[PDB]
Amino acid sequence: MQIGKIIKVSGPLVMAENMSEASIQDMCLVGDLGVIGEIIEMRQDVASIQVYEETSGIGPGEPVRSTGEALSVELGPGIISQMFDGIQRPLDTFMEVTQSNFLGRGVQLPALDHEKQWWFEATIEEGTEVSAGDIIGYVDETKIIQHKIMVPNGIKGTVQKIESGSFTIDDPICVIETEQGLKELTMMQKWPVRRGRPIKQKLNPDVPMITGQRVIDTFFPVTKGGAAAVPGPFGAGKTVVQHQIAKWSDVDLVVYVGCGERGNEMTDVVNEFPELIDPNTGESLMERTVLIANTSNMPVAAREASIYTGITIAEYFRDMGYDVAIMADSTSRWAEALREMSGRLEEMPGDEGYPAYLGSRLAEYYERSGRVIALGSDQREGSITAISAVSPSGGDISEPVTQNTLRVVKVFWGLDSSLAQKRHFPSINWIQSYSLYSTEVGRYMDQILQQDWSDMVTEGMRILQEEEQLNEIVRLVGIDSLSDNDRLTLEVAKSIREDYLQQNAFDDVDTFTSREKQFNMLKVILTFGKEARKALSLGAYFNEIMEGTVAVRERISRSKYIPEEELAKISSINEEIKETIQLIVS
Amino acid sequence: EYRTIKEVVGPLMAVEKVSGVKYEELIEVRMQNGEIRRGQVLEVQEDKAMVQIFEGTSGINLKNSSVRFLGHPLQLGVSEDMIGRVFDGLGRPKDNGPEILPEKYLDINGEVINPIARDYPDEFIQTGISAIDHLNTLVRGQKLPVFSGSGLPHKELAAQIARQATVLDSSDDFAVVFAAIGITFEEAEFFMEDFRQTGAIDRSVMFMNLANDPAIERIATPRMALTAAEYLAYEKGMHVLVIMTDMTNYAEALREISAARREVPGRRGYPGYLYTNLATLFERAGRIRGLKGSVTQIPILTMPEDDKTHPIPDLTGYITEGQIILTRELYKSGIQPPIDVLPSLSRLKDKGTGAGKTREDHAATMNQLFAAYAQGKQAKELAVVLGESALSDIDKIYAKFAERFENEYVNQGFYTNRTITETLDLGWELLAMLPRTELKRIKDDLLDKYL
Amino acid sequence: YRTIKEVVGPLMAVEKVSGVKYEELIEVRMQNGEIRRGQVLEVQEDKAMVQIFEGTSGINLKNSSVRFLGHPLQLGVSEDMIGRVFDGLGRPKDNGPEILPEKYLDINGEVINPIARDYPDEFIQTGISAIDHLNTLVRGQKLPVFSGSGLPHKELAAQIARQATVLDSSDDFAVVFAAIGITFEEAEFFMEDFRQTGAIDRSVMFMNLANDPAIERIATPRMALTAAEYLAYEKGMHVLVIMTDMTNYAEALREISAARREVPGRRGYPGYLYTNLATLFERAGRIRGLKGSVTQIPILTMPEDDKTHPIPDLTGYITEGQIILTRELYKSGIQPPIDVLPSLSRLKDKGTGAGKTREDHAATMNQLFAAYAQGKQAKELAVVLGESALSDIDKIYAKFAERFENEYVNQGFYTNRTITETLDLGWELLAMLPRTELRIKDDLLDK
Repeated sequence: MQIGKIIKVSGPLVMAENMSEASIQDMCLVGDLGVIGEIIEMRQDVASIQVYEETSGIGPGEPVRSTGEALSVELGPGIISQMFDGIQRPLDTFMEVTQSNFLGRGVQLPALDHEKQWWFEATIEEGTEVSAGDIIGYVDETKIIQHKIMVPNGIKGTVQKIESGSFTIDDPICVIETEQGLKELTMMQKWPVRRGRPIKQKLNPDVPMITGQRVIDTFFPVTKGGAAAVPGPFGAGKTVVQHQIAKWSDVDLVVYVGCGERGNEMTDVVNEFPELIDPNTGESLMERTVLIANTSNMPVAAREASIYTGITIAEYFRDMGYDVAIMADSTSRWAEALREMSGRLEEMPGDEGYPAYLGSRLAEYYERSGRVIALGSDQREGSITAISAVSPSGGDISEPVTQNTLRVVKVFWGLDSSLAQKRHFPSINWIQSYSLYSTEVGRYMDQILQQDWSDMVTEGMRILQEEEQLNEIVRLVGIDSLSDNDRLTLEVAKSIREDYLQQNAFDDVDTFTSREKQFNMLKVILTFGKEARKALSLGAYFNEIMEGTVAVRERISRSKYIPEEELAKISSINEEIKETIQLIVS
Repeated sequence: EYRTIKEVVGPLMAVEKVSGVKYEELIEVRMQNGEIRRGQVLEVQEDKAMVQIFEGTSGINLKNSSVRFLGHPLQLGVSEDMIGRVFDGLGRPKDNGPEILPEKYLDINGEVINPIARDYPDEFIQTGISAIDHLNTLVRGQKLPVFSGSGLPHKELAAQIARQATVLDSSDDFAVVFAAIGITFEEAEFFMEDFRQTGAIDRSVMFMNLANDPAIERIATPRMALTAAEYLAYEKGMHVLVIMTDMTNYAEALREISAARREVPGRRGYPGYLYTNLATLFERAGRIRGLKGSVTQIPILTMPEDDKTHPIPDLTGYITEGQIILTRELYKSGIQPPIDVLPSLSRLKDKGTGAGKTREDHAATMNQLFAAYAQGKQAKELAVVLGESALSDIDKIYAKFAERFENEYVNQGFYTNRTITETLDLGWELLAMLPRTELKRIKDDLLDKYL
Repeated sequence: YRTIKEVVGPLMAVEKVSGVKYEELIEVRMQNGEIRRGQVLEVQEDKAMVQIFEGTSGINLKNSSVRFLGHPLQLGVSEDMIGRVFDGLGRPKDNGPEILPEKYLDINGEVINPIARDYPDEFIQTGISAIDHLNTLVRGQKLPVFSGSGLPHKELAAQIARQATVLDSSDDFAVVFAAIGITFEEAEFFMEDFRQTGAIDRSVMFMNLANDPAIERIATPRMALTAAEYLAYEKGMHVLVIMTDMTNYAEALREISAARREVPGRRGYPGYLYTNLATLFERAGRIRGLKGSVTQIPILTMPEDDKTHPIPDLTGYITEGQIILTRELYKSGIQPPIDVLPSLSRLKDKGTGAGKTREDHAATMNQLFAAYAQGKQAKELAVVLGESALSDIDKIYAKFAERFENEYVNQGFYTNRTITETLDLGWELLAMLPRTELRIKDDLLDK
């Protein structure tokens, strides 16, 4: 391409002539040193570049090269189990090459490995009429996930030559004669981060996702292709919640994005995450994970790009038909990069210094995730389920980022550090928190469990909300101020609080709980509910009901420790209630 | 077609060497790769034309691109087959059927109704909701909005009014124009579900605009629907009703564009012209002398942080002919829909009450139920302030009345229709709880008629 | 280059210049012969506009020359830096030896690779009971101190500099101390205190005064931090950076931004504030494969005591917690006046407990927090009416918080408490309550 010329360097703003071929948002290698930059505005041939790196020592006369594309990512073999920043720089690789612990100015390195040999295995025969999103072969990439090589968007023709063999992601692997002529297909494809990947159709995410975590799967569930937002107050075991989702969830891959977190706090994600063990294989969770890392120290473009690069990757795996989970923490630091970006662009500010198009950026992001039909003849169904942390400065609701996230996303798990002080883990506030998929999950859950699950969950919610009703009254006067009818109900909910809601991420059995086990534990406390209410109504008194049932209620405390193999262990609680209740008829 | 793009600055683009380009004109942009983008002419001066592109100017090469100047502002291709169809904010075949062959193209800004040519809103629309039919009566032609908040069930109510809406004469020429402004794909799909489940589709045009759709498409959305609405109301001559969701989502887009154009932000961050811009939308509602069939509008807005003195609800309030309020306190009690009738009001209500349109008694029942429910709330107030013994026997009954008024009267569920007759019948029934002496707001002859 | 075209306030416009660069150092030979240094704030084809450190007063444009030095602001790094006092640009203000530098480094440095960081490991005993116990500092952390005008942050600063040590390593911190735009009486307090205690032998000092140029103020934190990273990551020393007062840096930053005709973002500070602050603050931590480390205690005053003010707000997001100093406490005579309610260390969990400090560390800290919580809640509800609104249990809480604030936190700026002593006095302050109000099962561990 044409080499441009610096004509002005004012702070982080660079002017350059000859930039007549470049487009808007095209990424640039500004100056001799060749630092990263983006074309913001053009006048004639003069381009105006935002440079996101120390511009010191850059003067006029120096060259400016365009990469020839907007911010993109390289997609292909060598992408899973990798650690990138928001602009997809290989952090491992960077060290080995620079022989340095520091991110040097204007050093440029290919995102993936262009020199790694892979076994490309052809799965489509020559003379095949192809279109975008069609599978031409596969690479067994990790110990878990199989990389399905796909037809890039734009190409449509016929396969002339296809062989199985060992090639780099730079070697041609295919020859397709299009309406233009010969176009060789390679192992990697590229894609602008800010533009969402095409799909055949968007469908309602209706399939709930098994997260194993009780309070979530039961009361505030997210479907495969749904979105949830989490406050991040300190000491509320947020990382623990994140990790549990990251492993127990029946998604094929995990994409984690660190937007722009505290240095030492960012290192915790780097250390902890690889040491997560995949529940099913026993292999490292990395083998099905792409991770993005960004200190606040990182170039603002990278901090802003963070969630976009993340979801662009998340989409490229969705097109393969997999279920993907995208986690970002926090999206507040991201929004904080947008705010700075807005400031540097001299725009009219929106609310509290954020750009006026903040809600639009969020909608642009959270609507790229869902249940889809990918391109290609197969009409395969993929999905991206989005999990986003928010850290609202002084931990607040009012703040715009939170409010706009909550305006477009469906599920809200509200972590509360007062419930963490009470030693209630996971720390989700059962009153504040909510899921819109609730009444939709009833449809799918009653169908697949042949039971009245929806009738059970929404009843438990009448009980837990009525607990807070009574806890306002109990704290108001004394205790005896309630007749046995209220006094029963206060313990029923306490049984839910300690025997169903409280779940330990570390205990070999309690760490995960499937559908049946969940259904059961939910029922066997609900079986206690109706039975004792009929007991109290016909003369029998509060104290009588309680002091003696201790044999089963201290065995109800154990429900969360029964192995999955031992199904009928809890199912047999439905019997011991009907007997001990009959003992109080004597 | 001009191949002379001089500047791009953000979403704004400057094209020189042009001729006879008009303000507000539509453009299209042919990019060097082949992509096509719609746009507006903001400001034209000399041989220059400054334009804003809807889908943004992202990834455009200036040298190797071109602009086509359509010679006409925003336009909707209108046809009577639009019924049962779904279009986007720009009004294109979104539902996959046979492509529409439009009778004509109307500019979406339409035109102002001559005040003398204007016919005053008269008669009655059966909404299906007691709190709107009886105490804040919607009258064909009127503007009557819904005042809400986040997570409140306005979406449920929008879906309900669209179904239960119909006239009390020839129901045959009744239609409903529904506009989705900046809502999520799953919010859209919900409305697609309730429409193709009860078949309200078979009498409705739909304009589905999304949260991630370009902001300028969000602005256009209501103007398309209203162009579609006036066309069906005068041209085809139908009593047309218009529903538009999250007016707040409209304003969010308005201030977003306003800021993109570097416009001076008015009160609370919204543009100084917020009042007027909304008026070019709401005043489109009404009737015309001699022309059979009318346009009535039901806009929906979520009040930011429940604040009524916020620009959105306030400036809408300053335009519309009344308001319908949905409160947290009533949705908290499980009342569906959560309509607080105390802060609500329909101004032109008296033009859809009395014999012929509804029933002769309408007037007294409305004004007795209010005067009572008010005092019943004042009683409910001192009930747990100075103990429930401080309010006497005269007070106590009224408090029991307000209690049955919400549970049984205002609450009716989002899936059970109520006709005015049923509304009046149930209305008198709740009223029965009071002695004939305390029922002073009603004269004698209206009383002896209702068991 | 004799082509001075314009002078507008501090700024100066040099034309027809050749191959200049942004943030390059210059010299101005005036027609009288006096020399003034400067920095390029902008460059164009023909022209290049600069700002003169000293100021612009008394310069004849015609007969004055401009020399372009070719390089940005540099620090000459050496190991003879320990025990020396420099200005905000690195020139010596102590009249000692020569200080011939091993090499010259750019003062901006380079971002630490996010996967090259190492978890902050070892406990730093500051000698301060509100830190070491309730808001524990860990080597490689960034733990700032939020304060206000006319508060004893000055004192605290010098304390942490003199007292802070890591447990059993015979390693002393090298202390890099930077003062940004402080008064004389303020700067003299410091330099005296370091000389009065032998603290200067362990320290390299960067001393910037309030009446120093605004451009020098901005340089100082970067100057000090370049010397830190040097000693730590090239000489393998455990370094503790203390810098005051960051508000004065940000204030100086506004001065140049407004000079470069830049439109400010939120609250009149530049849009690029966050980056600028992160750029400085994230020059700290341990590095995987390297012996030395940089720990960081930044100090700032909160304008009008506003928490949501950009300077303490943006610093919040960047650093792992913060230490708060309230007027309410200092006026009660609390030394040091640390309010532990809003105060936090986000990393305290990394270096506390068995073999790190002592077993009881967590429990006491959590038990002291919720006891002091209701303690200040009983005191604000004691002014509702007393004693008709204080119960048998409530009385012991206002009695707890008073002795907590006076005897526990209020230790005096020259009292150096060990972790042994801090937990013991904490146990004995907790002993004011019955064993029912909870603290592990073996709570009789200390009585």
